[PDB]
Formats: sequence, structure tokens, C-alpha cells
Amino acid sequence: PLRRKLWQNYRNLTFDPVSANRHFYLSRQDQQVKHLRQSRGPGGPGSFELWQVQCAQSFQHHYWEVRASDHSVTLGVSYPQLPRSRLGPHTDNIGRGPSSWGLCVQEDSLQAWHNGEAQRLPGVSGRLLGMDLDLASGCLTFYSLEPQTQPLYTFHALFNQPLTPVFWLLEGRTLTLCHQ
Amino acid sequence: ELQLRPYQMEVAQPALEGKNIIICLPTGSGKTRVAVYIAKDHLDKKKKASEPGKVIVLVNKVLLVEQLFRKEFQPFLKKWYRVIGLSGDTQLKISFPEVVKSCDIIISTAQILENSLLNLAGVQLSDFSLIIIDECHHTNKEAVYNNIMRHYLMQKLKNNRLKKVIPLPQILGLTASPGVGGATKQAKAEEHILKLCANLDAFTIKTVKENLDQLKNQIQEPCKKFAIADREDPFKEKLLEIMTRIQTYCQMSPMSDFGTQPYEQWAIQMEKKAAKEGNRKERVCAEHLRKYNEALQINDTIRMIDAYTHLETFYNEEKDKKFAVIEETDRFLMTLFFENNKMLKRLAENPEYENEKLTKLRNTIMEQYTRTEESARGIIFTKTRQSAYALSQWITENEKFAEVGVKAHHLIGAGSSEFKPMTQNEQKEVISKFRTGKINLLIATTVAEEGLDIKECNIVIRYGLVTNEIAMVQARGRARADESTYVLVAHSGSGVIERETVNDFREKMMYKAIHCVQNMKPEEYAHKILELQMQSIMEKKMKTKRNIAKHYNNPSLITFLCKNCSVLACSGEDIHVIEKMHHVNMTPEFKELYIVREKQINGEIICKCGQAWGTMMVHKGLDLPCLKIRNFVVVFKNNSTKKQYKKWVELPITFPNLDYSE
Ligand SMILES: Nc1ncnc2c1ncn2[C@@H]1O[C@H](COP(=O)(O)OP(=O)(O)O)[C@@H](O)[C@H]1O
Ligand code: ALF
Ligand SMILES: [Mg+2]
Ligand SMILES: [Zn+2]
Repeated sequence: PLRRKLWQNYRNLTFDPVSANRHFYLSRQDQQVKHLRQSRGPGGPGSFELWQVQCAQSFQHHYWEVRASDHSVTLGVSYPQLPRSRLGPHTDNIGRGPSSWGLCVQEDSLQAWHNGEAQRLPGVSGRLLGMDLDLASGCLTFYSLEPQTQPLYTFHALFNQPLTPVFWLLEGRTLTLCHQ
Repeated sequence: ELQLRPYQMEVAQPALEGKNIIICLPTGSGKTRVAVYIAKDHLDKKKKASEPGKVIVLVNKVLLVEQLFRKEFQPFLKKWYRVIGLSGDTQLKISFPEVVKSCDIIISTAQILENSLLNLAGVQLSDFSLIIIDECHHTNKEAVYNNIMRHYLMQKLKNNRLKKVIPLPQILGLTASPGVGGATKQAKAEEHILKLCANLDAFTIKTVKENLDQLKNQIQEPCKKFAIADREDPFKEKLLEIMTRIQTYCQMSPMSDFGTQPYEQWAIQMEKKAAKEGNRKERVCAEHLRKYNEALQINDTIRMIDAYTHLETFYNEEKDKKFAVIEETDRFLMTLFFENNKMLKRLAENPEYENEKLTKLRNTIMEQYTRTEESARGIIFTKTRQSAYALSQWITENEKFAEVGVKAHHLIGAGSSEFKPMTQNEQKEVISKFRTGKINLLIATTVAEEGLDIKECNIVIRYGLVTNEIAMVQARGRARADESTYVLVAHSGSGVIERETVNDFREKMMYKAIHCVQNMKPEEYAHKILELQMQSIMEKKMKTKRNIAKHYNNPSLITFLCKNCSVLACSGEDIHVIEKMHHVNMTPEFKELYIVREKQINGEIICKCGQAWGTMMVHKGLDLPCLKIRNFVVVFKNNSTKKQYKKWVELPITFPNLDYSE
């Protein structure tokens, strides 16, 4: 029922090929992204060195659903000032700086990263996930759908810039959106 | 700060006052500190009573010598005593007896002591007071520890004959898993524990029974995770029809499918039979198909490239040896092989096709390191040395590994006939680098499953390994870190997970049984122990007479023949030995028979067939080629039987040494 109460602020999304990483691949009318060992040629400018992609949409409320192939992936949203280069051997940036909010899912437990800080959250079994963002209250929350609706965690902040979803992926991991 | 944790002092209580006994605590609970503390008390008390007291520490793997030397003994006794760390690699400049006569705490490998004890001037066991024996579960049928303890036991029984004496030094031995000798009975398990105890001449196992929870807090059970996989690629089947054509040419019945251990065993034994017959046109074919088989086995284990390189190297040198004589079934092989191999190199070079196991390995490595975020040390345990080295190359090549910050190196023991032998100094610095942390992933073999104390090991990984129970308990122990993860990787094709299952149940048997013996009645304990002591001695004597009678020899009776050809090589009187070590022939016409070849400081001998015979060596200013008994065939003169031997010790012949007057 709550999902029904949500979907009037549901928003559809699609990626940006420029920001896609080298080994990454876009498909299904730019609504599905897949990771492959083989490179899609050189990366070039406008592409995130680390394994992240951002969608064409940003928000100057909003809800959307996401389905994922398997765990060991990260979903989040950042300011448009997210770094694109690389400085650390680890291949994820989101949540390291205060300009982004992150949530990484693993087979064991959940971790929500921001300003380089994260806490352990009890793990989940399903892969389809949902999330709410309210600009008026400056509140970002994460939900799980299968089998039931779990209000996983809420983030409080004040935003002075539009927010763009950014997704961190692993090899042999595929990520897909939803639309209605 | 030699302040023990409570349980440590608790289990050390019987040890403080004589009572040569054993201590077993679960892995990662610092037994070495117990050894150090006990040693300090022993030496200090003996000094207070003013008697010559010493202690020797025995370890069974070289790497641990330096580890235990500079990590637990140096830092705690730099002011109190003279501790010296000695191993078979360090260039001594002074005899062993004086080494012991100078210092008082020795850290050495057991083989050194046993060498020094069978030299009857040498040394006597009585010269020592305390014998620390680390990882003494290896005390078994004719192992290095068993010999030493059998001398000790023999003296003890002599003392009992005297009573109805000479002091026998106090004994300590450290274990983590005594294990069972493959026993599906409760009786055989508890028996096995008793056999170990008696062979150690212990008094009481003395394992913790008081401070349980704090122990549960110190040690951590790692999380177990299973990676099991089970892609079609013609390369396997491409080798298949090539080799089936090869087998069908000589129309051999396999009696089993290809690529299996029984097939390899059958291939070797039938190749031996063919060489016994003198059957050419078959022998060579048998060896070559064998080579294909081992190539396939490596092929399933590791990537395609190295497996192809192995075969290509063999055939390259094969034709290289063949063309030397220039200066029918033979060519029958290379003709088809070379077209096929060109195609294979074309097929092998394609990296899209990949082994199933390696795939899951890549998944595991990436998942674990990325989840850890730059705080992760991982140890991968393998089986064969070249597996370790090739996996290192596989790490090196694909740049996707390095981006995650994994820094990998391969660690193996010293000593073959392959890429390159790594030497002791190199591995010593390798472990040094690993402790620092700019070598992030370590690929190891059997050498380092017992004793490594790296404080940060989040990841311990087993790659298609099958083994007994101790070699699994210790492997899980290596992850001496919090949230430690133990991952088993294999494919369901072989008996791997089932080996894991039976190993698990066997482990539980062992714990319950040691609890059983833990609670026996002292007099019955003594009777059973004594009886076992006897048993070992009488059986050793019986084996002694069996061996000495088995040894039974004309040095001229036999003559040697090629295997590839059968041309007579030389007779018995032509062979002489250097320092009881190396057989060799001086005969000048025999010098004319063979061919030298170089790729060199030493030359390799080549027959007329092209088969190798021996290697050139220079000794005491003489130039002289040697021979390997594997390369030849023995022929007697009383019975015309065609026999072979892999090594020289089997042959009952005795040779004269070297007239050097020539
Ligand atoms: N009293 C103690 N205080 C702190 N650490 C200890 C103590 N006793 C043992 N340890 C730990 O034990 C480790 C040494 O273990 P070691 O004996 O090499 O393993 P094992 O007992 O499996 O051979 C040290 O790194 C140390 O951290
Ligand atoms: F318990 Al240990 F080396 F003595 F792991
Ligand atoms: Mg140890
Ligand atoms: Zn020959």
C-alpha cells in the first residue's frame, strides 16, 4: 500500500553515455547498464574513472525503483561537483566526501556512506530497492520492497544544488531501472 | 612484560615443576609465549640451584626458524641469556657441539640435531635439560621427531634396567590438532592420541577447562564461504582427438577416459613395459601421449597459455635433440603436432575463453578486497609450485587486478627443472615485504601452513586443495585477524567438498576423543603408556633386521643399455663413484660413443637415438661425464631380465671409488 502511496511521486530515469565507464555498457533504451571484463575502447573525457555512472536526470517530491542482479554494488546520489578523477586505490568515491550520500549493499550487511563515515546496518535478502528524497525537508531515505517494505535509513541534510543519482557497480554485475 | 593471560598460566601450572608434559591450545592463542615464559623459569631456577641447564627449540620448517628467533625470543631475553638462531642454510663457521657449548638457548631445525646425534665426537642428549618441540603432532612413523624420541625412550628403559641412572632431559611439545590416523572408531581415535602421547613420553594432555569464555573472546571462528563452479571450449576436445589419433595409431586400449590419474598411472606403467620389451615405435608414442595428459591436467587447473607453453617447450627441445645427430614414427608426431599447435596458439591466445575456477577466483578476490577498502591481507594456498608461479603471472597481466591495489607475490620453498628455483634469501625478504604490506596478496604452497603469525590476515583461501585434517585446521588458523574469512574454491567435478565434509566430521571425532582420554584413570594410563612404549621399540628392531637382510654383489655382473635404442653402453667395471655421491664413467671409448650438447658450463649427453644419458661435470681438476641410472637399462648375466630403477639406491651393486692416479 505504501508503495502505491509513493508512486505518484515516482520518476523515470536514464543514463548518460559520456559519464559511463570504460568497461561499462548501456542498453535497453539507456535504462540498463551491464559490466564486462572487455573494455568499450578508451574511456576519454567526461567519464568517471572509478566504477560509477550517473543518470541523465537530476532534481532542482521524487521516488524511484531499482532492480539489481546481485549484491556487492552501491547506489547513491551526489552533487554535480562529484570528483571524476582517481586518487585512491579503492574504486569508489561516493560517501567519502560530504558532497554525496551513499549506500553500499553487501551479502553481509548494509553501509551508508557520507563524509567518509558509515555504519553497519542489518543486511537484506532481496535486490529490488526503493528510495525517497524530499527537497523541502532535506530528507533522503532508502526502502526495500521484497517481500515487504522496510524503511531502511533516513538522511537529513540541506541541499543547495540539484542532485544526480550515481551508481557503483562490480564486474559481472548488472543493474536495471523501472518505468511506468 | 612476561605477564601471561590467566588460562596460559593455568595450563602452564604442571609444567613449572618438572613433569614433562604437553600443552594444546586452539590456534592463535600464542603458545610461543608460554614456551618463552617456561624457558625463563627453567633457566633461572636451574641457575639458582647452580646446575648446567640448557634448552633447545626444535622447529620443522626453515622459515619459522627466523620468525620464532627474532619475534618471541630476541625481544624478551636480550638481557638475560644467549639465544642463537641456526638453520641449515646459514653458513656455519664452527662445529655444532661448540655452538651449543657457547650459548644456552638454541633455535634450530630438527634434522640438524639428528645429524649431530648419529655421528658417533658429536653430542649426547644428556647435554640438554629442556627440549622444546614445536608442532610435535608430526611425531609419527619414522619422522624426524620419532628418531630423537626413540633414543630418549631407549635410554629411559635402560635407566629402568639400572634401577632394578643418567638424567633424561625434560620434554615439552606444542600442538594444535593431534588428529586421528584415519579412524572411524572411537577406539582407534583414542588409541591414536595415546600413541602420540607415549611416543612423546608425556604425562598429561592438560588442556584448558576453567577460563573458557575469555578464550572464546580471544580466538575467533572465521566465516566459512563456499565458491563452487561447474563454459565449453574446443581446446580440451581439440587436444582430445589429436591424442586419440595418437593412441589409435598404436591402437592402445585406454581402459578409462582421458585426463585422469588412473590413465596417467596406466600410461607410465605401460610405457615401462614397452621399454622392457625394447618396443620402439610405441615407447616414444606412449611418452608423448602422457605429456598431453599432464598438459591437459595443468590446462584444467590453470589458464591455457602456460599449458600450451609446457607442451611447446617439450617438443621444441625434442626436435632440438633429434637434429643433433644429423651433425619413422618420430616425425609421424611432429608433422601433425606442429600444424595443430600453430592452430592452438591461435586458439590459446584468445582470452575470452576462460577456466571456470579462475573465474570464481577473480570474483572472490575483487569482492573481498573491495569490501575491505585497503585493509586486507589474503593468503592463497595451492598445490604445485608452478601453479603458484603461473597464478602470480595471471595476477600480473590483467590490469583489472592492480587497479584494486592488490599486490601479489609467490612464496615457495627452495630447491626444479623448470622456470626458476627461488632461493632462501629471496623468500626471507618476501615475508619481510608481506609484513610491511606493500605485497598485498601472497600465494603460498605447503611450506607456510604451520607457524605464520601475521597479525592481519582477513582472507585465507584454498584453491582446489585436498588434504588431511591437520592441514585444514592449520589453514583456518592462519587467518589471525578479526572478521576473518575462510573461502574454499573448487569445481564439483572432483571429490573436494566431500573431502571437506569428511574432514569436518573427523575434526569433531578428534575433539570428543581427546576429551575422552582427558579423563582416564592414572594407573591404567600408565600401564597403557608403558606398553605402547615397548611396542615401538620391538617393531623398530624387527624392521632393522628386515632392512639389513633386504640389502643383499658383483660390481661387474651387469651391463647398461639405452631405452630408446638398446645398444650396449658399458659394463659394471666402468663405473666409479665420487664421495659415495655421484656415479660416473671414465672409459675413453665410452667417451667416443655418446654426444655432448649445449644450449655452456656443463654439457648434456645425447644418445644416437637422441635420448639423454648424463651431464658433464668437472671434479678435482678432471673432466668427466656422469650418467643417471634412470636413463639406462640394467642387464644381468645370470638371468637376462630387463629392469629399471628410478634411483641408484635400489641396485644392490657396490662400486669402487675413484683410481685418481689417471
Ligand atoms: N598475554 C598476551 N598479551 C597479548 N597478546 C598475546 C598474549 N599471548 C599471546 N598473544 C598473541 O599471540 C600471538 C602469538 O601467537 P603464536 O604463538 O605465534 O600463535 P600459535 O599459538 O598459534 O603458535 C601474538 O601475536 C600475540 O598477539
Ligand atoms: F598454533 Al600455531 F603456529 F603454534 F598456529
Ligand atoms: Mg605456532
Ligand atoms: Zn639409444
